[PDB]
Amino acid sequence: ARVIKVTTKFVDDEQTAKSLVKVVEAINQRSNGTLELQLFTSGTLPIGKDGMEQVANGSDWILVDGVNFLGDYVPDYNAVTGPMLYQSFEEYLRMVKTPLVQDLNAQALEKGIKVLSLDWLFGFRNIEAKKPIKTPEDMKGLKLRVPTSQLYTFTIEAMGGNPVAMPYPDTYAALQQGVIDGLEGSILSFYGTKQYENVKEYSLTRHLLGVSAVCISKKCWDSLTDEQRTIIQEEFDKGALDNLTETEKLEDEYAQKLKDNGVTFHEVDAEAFNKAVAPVYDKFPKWTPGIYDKIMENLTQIREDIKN
Ligand SMILES: O=P(O)(O)OC[C@H](O)CO
Ligand SMILES: [Zn+2]
Ligand SMILES: [Zn+2]
Ligand SMILES: [Zn+2]
Ligand SMILES: [Zn+2]
Ligand SMILES: [Zn+2]
Repeated sequence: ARVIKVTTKFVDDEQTAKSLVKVVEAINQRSNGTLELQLFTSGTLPIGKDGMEQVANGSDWILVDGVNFLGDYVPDYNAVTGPMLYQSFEEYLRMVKTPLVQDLNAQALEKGIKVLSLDWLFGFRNIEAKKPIKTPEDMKGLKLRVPTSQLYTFTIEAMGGNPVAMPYPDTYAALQQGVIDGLEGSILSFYGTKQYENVKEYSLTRHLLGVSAVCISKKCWDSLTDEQRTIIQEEFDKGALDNLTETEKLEDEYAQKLKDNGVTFHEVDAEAFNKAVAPVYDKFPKWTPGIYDKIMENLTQIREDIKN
């Protein structure tokens, strides 16, 4: 039986990790004993940059982490996941299916990474701090934790704050010791990881979309049989779907629990933050020329169809 390590940042309480358990269950059983996927959560195995380096280098390894980690190999990914880019899940889910992004998946395959899915949404990310934010002026001074990614660092700097890059498992201690003053993330993350025990003011900037890619090494993928590739693809797709509808169901429920734990939700000057992050799109030289303009062309098209 072929052992494949599935590694992820998500703690056991988070929806993504709950969905991954079902996915591994199903894949292992459908393989009639030929595959043994093993799920490692909470960053117990390498994640982010160290995780993807394993995928890219041919390991028997599936990584479930941000789309931004694909971008260290195929730069255009960070543009497709830009700040204030999407207003809804459906906008992103459709962008992902365009030939523009399917081409990105193939550039990634040149690099040793087989992208199985970009559909593992977990929500729009907001400020989790100790003061309300209405404007970028308010952000001034705050040491805010960001994921280890240029896109997140640049975005938060552009919003007025001082980004401090670290993997999520390091956040709790950083908050306890005063190294950081807050962080950012979606409702499901906020509640799932219980950060409301440390920070009570939640400001709705909706700056980025929290979204995981699911990636397996080209070398392992190619070495499998046809039936095994079918089973793995089908089950991660069914998982993406489970994860998505659970996320849509839980956001409302969780926000109410967050309020019951003394979290106050704050509205933001949307127009201001929008003008504030616009320079982030001019901060990546390795993007293919005109990528923002082509993204916008699809996004505009996608929006028209949604209205109709
Ligand atoms: O995207 P991250 O790195 O901030 O982590 C979000 C997860 O919900 C935390 O386990
Ligand atoms: Zn566990
Ligand atoms: Zn089961
Ligand atoms: Zn749809
Ligand atoms: Zn307020
Ligand atoms: Zn520009």
